[PDB]
Amino acid sequence: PKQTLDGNTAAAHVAYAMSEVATIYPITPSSPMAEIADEWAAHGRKNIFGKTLQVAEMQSEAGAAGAVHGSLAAGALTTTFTASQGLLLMIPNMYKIAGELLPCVFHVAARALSTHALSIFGDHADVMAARQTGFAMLSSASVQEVMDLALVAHLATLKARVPFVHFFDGFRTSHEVQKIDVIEYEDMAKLVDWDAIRAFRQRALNPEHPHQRGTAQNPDIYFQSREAANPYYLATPGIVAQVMEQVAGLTGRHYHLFDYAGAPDAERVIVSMGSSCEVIEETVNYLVEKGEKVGLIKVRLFRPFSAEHFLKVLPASVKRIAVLDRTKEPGSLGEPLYEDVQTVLAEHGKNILVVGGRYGLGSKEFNPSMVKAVFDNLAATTPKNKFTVGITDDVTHTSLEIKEHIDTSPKGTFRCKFFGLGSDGTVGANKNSIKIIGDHTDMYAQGYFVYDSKKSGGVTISHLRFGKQPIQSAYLIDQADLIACHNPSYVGRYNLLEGIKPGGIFLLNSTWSAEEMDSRLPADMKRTIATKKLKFYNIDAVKIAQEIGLGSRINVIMQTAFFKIANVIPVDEAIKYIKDSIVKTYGKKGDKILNMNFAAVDRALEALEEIKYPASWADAVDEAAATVTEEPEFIQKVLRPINALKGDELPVSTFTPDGVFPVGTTKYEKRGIAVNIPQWQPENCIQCNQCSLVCPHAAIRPYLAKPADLAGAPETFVTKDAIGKEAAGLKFRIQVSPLDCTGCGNCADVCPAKVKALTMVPLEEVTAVEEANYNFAEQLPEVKVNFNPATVKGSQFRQPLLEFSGACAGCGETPYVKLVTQLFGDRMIIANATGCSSIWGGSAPACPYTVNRQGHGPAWASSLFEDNAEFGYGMALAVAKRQDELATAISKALEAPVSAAFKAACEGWLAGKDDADRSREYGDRIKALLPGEISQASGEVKDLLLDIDRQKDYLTKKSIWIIGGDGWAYDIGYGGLDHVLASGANVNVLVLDTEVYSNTGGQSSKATQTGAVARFAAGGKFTKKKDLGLMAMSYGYVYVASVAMGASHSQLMKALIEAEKYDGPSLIIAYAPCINHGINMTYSQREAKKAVEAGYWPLYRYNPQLAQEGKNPFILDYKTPTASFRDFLMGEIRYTSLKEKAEQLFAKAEADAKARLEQYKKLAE
Amino acid sequence: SSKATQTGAVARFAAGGKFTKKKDLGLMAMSYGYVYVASVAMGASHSQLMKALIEAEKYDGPSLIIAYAPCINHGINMTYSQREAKKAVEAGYWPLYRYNPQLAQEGKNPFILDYKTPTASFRDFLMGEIRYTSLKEKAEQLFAKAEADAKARLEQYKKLAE
Ligand SMILES: CC(=O)c1sc(CCOP(=O)(O)OP(=O)(O)O)c(C)[n+]1Cc1cnc(C)nc1N
Ligand code: SF4
Ligand code: SF4
Ligand code: SF4
Ligand code: SF4
Ligand SMILES: [Mg+2]
Repeated sequence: PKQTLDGNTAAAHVAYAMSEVATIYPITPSSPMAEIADEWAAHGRKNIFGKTLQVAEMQSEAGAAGAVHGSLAAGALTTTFTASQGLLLMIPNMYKIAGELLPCVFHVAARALSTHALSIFGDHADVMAARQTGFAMLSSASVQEVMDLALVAHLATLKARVPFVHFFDGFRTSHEVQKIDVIEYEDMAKLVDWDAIRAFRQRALNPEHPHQRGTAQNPDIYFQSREAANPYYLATPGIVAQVMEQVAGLTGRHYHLFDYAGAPDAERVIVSMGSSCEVIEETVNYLVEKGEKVGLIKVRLFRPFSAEHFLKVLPASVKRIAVLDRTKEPGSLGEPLYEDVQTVLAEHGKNILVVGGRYGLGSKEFNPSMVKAVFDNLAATTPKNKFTVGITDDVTHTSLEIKEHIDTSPKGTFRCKFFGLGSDGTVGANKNSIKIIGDHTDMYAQGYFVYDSKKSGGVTISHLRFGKQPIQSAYLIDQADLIACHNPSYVGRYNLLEGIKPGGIFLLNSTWSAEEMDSRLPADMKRTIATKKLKFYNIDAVKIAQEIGLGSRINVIMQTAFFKIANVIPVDEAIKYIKDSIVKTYGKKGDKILNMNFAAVDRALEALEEIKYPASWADAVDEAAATVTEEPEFIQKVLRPINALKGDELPVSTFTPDGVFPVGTTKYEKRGIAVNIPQWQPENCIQCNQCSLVCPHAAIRPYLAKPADLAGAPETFVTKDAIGKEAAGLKFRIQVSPLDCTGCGNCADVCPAKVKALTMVPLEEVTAVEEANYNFAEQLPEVKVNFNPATVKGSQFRQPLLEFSGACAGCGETPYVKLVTQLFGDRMIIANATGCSSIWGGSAPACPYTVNRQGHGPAWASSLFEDNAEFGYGMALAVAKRQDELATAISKALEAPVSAAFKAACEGWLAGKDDADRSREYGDRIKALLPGEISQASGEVKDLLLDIDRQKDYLTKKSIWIIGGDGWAYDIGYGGLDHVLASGANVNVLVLDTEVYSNTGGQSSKATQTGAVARFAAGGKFTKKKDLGLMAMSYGYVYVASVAMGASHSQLMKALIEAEKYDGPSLIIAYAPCINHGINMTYSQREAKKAVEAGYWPLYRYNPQLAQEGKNPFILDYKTPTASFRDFLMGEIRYTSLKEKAEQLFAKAEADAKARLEQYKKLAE
Repeated sequence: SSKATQTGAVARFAAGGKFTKKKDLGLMAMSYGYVYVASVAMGASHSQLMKALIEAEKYDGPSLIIAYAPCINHGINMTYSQREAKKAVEAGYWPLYRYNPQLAQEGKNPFILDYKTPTASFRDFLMGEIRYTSLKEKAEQLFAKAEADAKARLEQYKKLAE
């Protein structure tokens, strides 16, 4: 049958049928494969063995690989899904699985490796790093090929005993939705070699016929024993060929080890692998029809590389070959596939000029215009070798010139682009539209979706194609027949109408009438609309959703408008499929919600109005651009073009060679995505600064100013007298940043005043006013205040050094980290684990960490997911070494002819170099005397002072902070975190516990509580939450504290300050509410208060320093809970979706909270 | 050196002796509550080892057995290898306990301390193995911390048994 799937689902479909066990661990973009396999097991889908697949989630990809090996050695057919850094951790086990000849299939959504920077996007870097493990490697070029070749891999591995890596391009294929022929499980089982499966069972470890495997061998037999597996590899190519013939007879689709396409007398041939083959074949068809003698060799079975099967498909007329590799091996003579082609042709004396290139690293676009550029390079007198395609390399001059733009799309293919907002329903609707057309027409359908790094309010661009011929266009849409914009704010911001065909369709969602079109649309846009004679349609979907009662959901409304004008299918048939899909989507909803979505379809059809524009629009002239502000070179040359969706145009000379970026760049974004912003009521405000404390984006802060500094203030900058003996004679004001606020509503909820001093007002009504207010507050001079930073009110007067990140609205993680920068940000270094905290904390080109007026701020670095603790541990050793080098140079200065005041500060620094305040005090004393002391010296004395001046950046003691998520701390990095805590080094570990893998969509973890439902835990987690804090207490010298900002502000302040001052390891586990819980982010702070008050989350502090003072180290900060336990669980969707078996799990959760509280009461006694 | 190496023991990668104390693997495994944990030493009690092995296999769940294994790297006469394990337990150097999760389901305390009162001298045991005598100024400072930590660990296991 025909279904619309993506590469991930197509792979999991085959993997589920052929496997008994599947040990998995989540990593983008391979995690959808394991997610859908777990759901099928939860609903009881049977494999070819009549059982449900057993899915086991491990602590890391290393643990998964070991489990695969053990499951295979004990007699169970097992598979797994991984990619990129996860595949690297499996490489050691892959050598064993290949060495022991165990049948196995790894499904890999090939993704770039983290080098100078992280990239979750697709290339072959990960697969190439395992090409020497002895695994076979099979490449799929399309979603249909993922379906077919996954079956080829699972069938061949049983026959050959050689394990297979079946890999496909990350995102470009794993997330591309296509209508494909799906193979039925019953048809697969008729092709399985059951004799081979039974033979695999006999090789299993069993006490009734025991054997020994994995021995240790001396030099006398090791070489021979390694060569004893040679026959199995020699026969593997022929086995895959015969298996490919089996699939061919079943499906009719013919695969070979290497496939050829193009002119039979071709002289220029490209050899490639993966999704690029689709783009190349599409281009080859276009060029061959135009008479060019070109061809393409698709590599399916990369390892073992069969010279016989490659030369069999190489036409004898080939004179020049260009090999394209989707990876980069720096310093290597060539990339892997290029070296193989060059080798095999040399071994057979073929006089063929071979040239290699690189393309598509990290999902770089690779379109037919580039393919012709590769072909044109073969036609030059001297073809450029070791080239790149898709970039402008103006440094090393390896890039090929994209001369002209060609359109190789087959005639009759429809092409659409959809500009949407984050989570507004656009992407989901397009997925539904593809399923509609694919299920009800003979047309092939394709969908690809471009997402943003910003988690909320980001831009999404959908690329859809439909045609009567198979869709090989594995690239973004170049010439669109229809363009839809679901957010009027994009009008004038992005080049929406780029490349639209003459006479195409432009669909806009806006409240603007035909007359307002003259004043609202920019001149360049009006010129394109008129010159290209576009059919311009408009619809006020927001007005419709308000009148119907759907709120602001416009997904159904805009989808109806699309089918009405696209003319892809009969309009009447489209309306039926939409309403039929509405029943499938809103059938479980109430009867009132069902008829509302029906009214959306009906009202949308009558509200869609075509805009008849005057022909004079073609002559419209742009308005005079304002005087541009002098921005930094990085902002002007890098950040602006990237945010303008033009980053692909930046040449190589734009970037640093080591992936280093400046700090404090998010303050230049000013996205202004909030629907509502807080308005401050000066008369109700008690000056508590809690609103600045809980803001997940630092968009609201208190400002102090002497009355003289308020001279040129606007009339709306209303202030009040400052409360407190420290701020006597000063003015006070709580000011919000309108363009940086997210509209989450946490600050309005936390305001404890009698009358609410913060009320959510719409942005557009107060945007002009609040902009001038914030611009004035930012230009206020620094104000020296003596408020105690240990209090909540006093701490918020310090400048936040973490601002305007890409975290979601109301995120529960960023308020913790923001507070740390306000206390110790002047002198801290951050080692941040991979995860959400690294995504909003370090996504190029914007950096949310900033500096104060002196230019000092946190230095931020992220290594890998599993090594974050040891990453920061190494930093501590180096910083200690850098302070040791300085202390040696200062001690030599004591014996030098220097000022007596200089010696006093130097001796004072040496005595207190390990104290934060004393080192800053005497360190700043040394800094003040340095410029004059150098001027008064000469000769060797000047050189001794110049060496101290070179190291003055290490006078102030540093504070190492290791920040990471619960998935890092509880699972993959726990072994490393355990080691760093036991060492006793002066490090501070901050665990942002969201109880899930938040970034990758919310998968199960050891931090997940009993009964909680998340991805990889469809039926709920049975085992209880692992107590990380209890294990760290077993050392006795590790400071452990459990905090929750929403529950107690004072308890969080005490634990953080005690943890930082403790000369030893400190562990802070903070509860961070997240959108993956399924709650209203408006009450994120309130949800943390209910969690502690109901006994769900404990608050304690384990102070080893109290043990040295003869006191009890364990202090329970909240002993008696007052709220109901079951009532807190029912307030979050992550527990209500389980409801049945839920009542059995809820009882275990309540009993564990009483036993955990009773366990803490015994330790406190 | 390992995390299992005790305080003051001299081994490769620990020329000056290991400062941090031995990681308590059994204590962390008991935090789950459903993991069977037992600490045994054959030279000390033949009957105690028999009970832990049979209880561990029959337990329908995870079991962790930490067994003291004398080694030539300790620097002892291997003729008294069994005797060295007896002297280790009798001096409070190695604990003998059994944490049975099945006892928790029966309303009883899961932790059973199999050796409550040590009878041998703790400092005297260290001088009988080469891996501790090779440190010999600062060595006497490390032995006092090791002996104080061993007494605090025994008082902790007596509190867990109640
Ligand atoms: C970014 C990326 O590739 C992420 S973020 C993440 C889990 C984050 O969950 P955590 O609880 O630790 O933090 P949180 O997001 O704040 O909830 C994974 C598994 N990955 C994939 C992954 C897998 N394995 C390895 C070695 N590296 C990475 N980056
Ligand atoms: S509404 Fe949310 S983002 Fe806006 S200022 Fe308040 S807390 Fe910050
Ligand atoms: S939370 Fe309310 S009372 Fe407190 S500073 Fe903010 S606006 Fe004023
Ligand atoms: S932790 Fe949750 S709320 Fe915060 S940015 Fe990540 S997904 Fe969004
Ligand atoms: S005594 Fe010998 S065999 Fe036994 S653990 Fe020590 S080195 Fe290994
Ligand atoms: Mg998390």
